[PDB]
Amino acid sequence: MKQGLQLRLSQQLAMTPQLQQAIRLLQLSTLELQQELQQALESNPLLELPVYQGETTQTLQDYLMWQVELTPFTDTDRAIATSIVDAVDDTGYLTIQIEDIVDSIGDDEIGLEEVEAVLKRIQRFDPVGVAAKDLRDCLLIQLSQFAKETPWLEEARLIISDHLDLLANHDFRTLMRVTRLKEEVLKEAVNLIQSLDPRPGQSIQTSEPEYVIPDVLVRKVSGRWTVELNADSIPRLKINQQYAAMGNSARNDADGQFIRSNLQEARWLIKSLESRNDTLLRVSRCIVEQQQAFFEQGEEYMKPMVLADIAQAVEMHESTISRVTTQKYLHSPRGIFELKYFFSSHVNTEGGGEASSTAIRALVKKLIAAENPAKPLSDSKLTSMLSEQGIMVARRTVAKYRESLSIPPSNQRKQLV
Amino acid sequence: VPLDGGRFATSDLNDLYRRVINRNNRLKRLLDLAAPDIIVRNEKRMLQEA
Amino acid sequence: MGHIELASPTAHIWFLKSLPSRIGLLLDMPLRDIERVLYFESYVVIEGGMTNLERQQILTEEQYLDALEEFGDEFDAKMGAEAIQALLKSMDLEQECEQL
Amino acid sequence: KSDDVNGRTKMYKNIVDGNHQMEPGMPESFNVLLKEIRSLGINIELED
Amino acid sequence: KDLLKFLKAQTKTEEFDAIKIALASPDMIRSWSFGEVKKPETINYRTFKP
DNA sequence: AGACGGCTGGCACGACTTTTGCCAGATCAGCCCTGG
DNA sequence: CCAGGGCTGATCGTGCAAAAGTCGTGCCAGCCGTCT
Repeated sequence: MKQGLQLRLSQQLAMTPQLQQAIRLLQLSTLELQQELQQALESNPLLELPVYQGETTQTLQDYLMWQVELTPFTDTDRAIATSIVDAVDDTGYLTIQIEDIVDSIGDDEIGLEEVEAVLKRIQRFDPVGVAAKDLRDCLLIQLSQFAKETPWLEEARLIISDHLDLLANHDFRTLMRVTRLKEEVLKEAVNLIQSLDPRPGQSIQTSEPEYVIPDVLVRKVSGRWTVELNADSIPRLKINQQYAAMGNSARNDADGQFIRSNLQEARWLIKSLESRNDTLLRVSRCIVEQQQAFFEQGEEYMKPMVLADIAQAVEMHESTISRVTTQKYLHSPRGIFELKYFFSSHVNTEGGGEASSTAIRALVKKLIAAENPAKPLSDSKLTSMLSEQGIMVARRTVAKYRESLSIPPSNQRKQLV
Repeated sequence: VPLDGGRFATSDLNDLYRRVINRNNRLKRLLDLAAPDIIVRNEKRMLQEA
Repeated sequence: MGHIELASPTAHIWFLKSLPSRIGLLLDMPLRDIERVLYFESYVVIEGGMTNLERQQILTEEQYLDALEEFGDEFDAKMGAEAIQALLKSMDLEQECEQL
Repeated sequence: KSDDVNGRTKMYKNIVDGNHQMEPGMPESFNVLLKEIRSLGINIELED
Repeated sequence: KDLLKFLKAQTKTEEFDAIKIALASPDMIRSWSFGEVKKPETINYRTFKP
């Protein structure tokens, strides 16, 4: 070869300030978009039972104080009490350390023992052992309360005391040799412990809202299901007529010009927002066509795809499709998904075919869940199971996936039958 | 006071406030751009009515 | 509570729209003229003593135009809520009370 | 028996404890009326 | 703060006798409010926060 | 009790996706000025 | 009075490519189950 400064050929590229703004325009959500678009509308002048129910509710923390009021105590005890039950979660254990609470008092007289008292007084209130300060003892408090008469009590009390690590790593072989408990009788002690309500505060608050706005819609009319955009959601600008009919007859150059410039802007912006929409519908549509599959079938039946796959079905560039897919959610019979979502990595199976990781990762989740609970399936054992299916994933892939689904290991999910 | 839960839809108390706020914002943004007298007078009349 | 600047002046509908007219009884101005000047369709005159024009009189758009073309830039006038504010602020109360 | 927030809890405490004593304070509806009147261009306040 | 008088300072009221009424002034309205609103946006549906 | 085998997870290294960053210019048509 | 020349402005333009990011799979270290 040789080094020189010659010239090449054959290409195509063009851009401008205003067009740029028109292009970034479809990369951001309608709700966050409509904001940007309201702002345009201030700048451009030619472009356009009182309390019902209001039922105040309980709230747990609010519940804790109602009994604080009718507990008897001093002003210092009622001050620390407000401090303590101030700092308590929806779950119900306390957020701050107890020595921290002492720093919140800012009093020389106040002592840890004094705090130990007011705390424990309000530690068995409603519901049981709440304001825990790190569960272990919360369990120990609920144990505390009920009668001696129930068997296996001392057993559950021994384990819960200082053998927590033993129970969290589910190493019952070690548990047996350490605690020197009964073989497959301890099981029922552990079952007692199991039914004791960890997270006793949660209970109170339950009233949680409904909240998600689908951008596009897709819905099984006779087969060949068809996409239509969300009418209510879609933003729309409409020309002001008054001001349109006040540019010509205008007597001054200032005014006349003024009105022309704005109309120019405005017509352009309309046309640009109009563009956003069309793209996105054309595109919605083109992604669900290929992914016909998936709606009926499930997460398993998803074909593995890349943007290229969906860009070459349209005439637009890849990046463009990438900008229009971000944060749009499209509602379907099956549920609400982000449009991003469809797109994933492939892996190569037997028979030349490829499989979407998403679908394999859905597959792994069903397979792992639906197994004998005495013998957990390890990752590699699964790799082998999948290979029967044809997937030929490898073991770290599967670990990756198996740990992504927020599911812990096999030796760690082993339990007593 | 959300009716369906998805949209709160504040009515009879925040609609007029919203109206007045956006109209005053548009008027204050247009008064600095050297707008003609007719447009700014119509915007002021609309803000007065709101 | 909160506050809004509202750079543009705005009248209070509780006054001058009840059974007695407060702005009316303060400026000795009829209700129709105030209702027409609070909507940029009356163009009332604020001040000007050199010209042959009254202090509180109605001058229509064509009237204000032919007044400004003849008397020049002397008959200053306002057509918004600021007109009532200027007519009510630059007016002494003790002298008017003594006259009444 | 009214919207007085700082009085209901105190009365409940006095009844559970057996005190039978009332602390009127001030209803919240009067404060709501004051705020709604102040929402317009009319000043209003209470002296001493 | 000693955390023993702050809670008692909340539950406190004055005589409130002889309530009067008069016209409002822009200075009084500015003194009554702490902040100024500028956007008609009430609530967001992405995170449900002010 | 010690060695062997299995398990998991961190980290690395290519093959491969995707996400952000550009910034006019020339060309055509109607109206006004001027020559025929 | 009619045709020729000048000049301004109105109009058209959603991609190519460079770097950051993710992906899958392998390599190696460290813990734990089991037989000798």
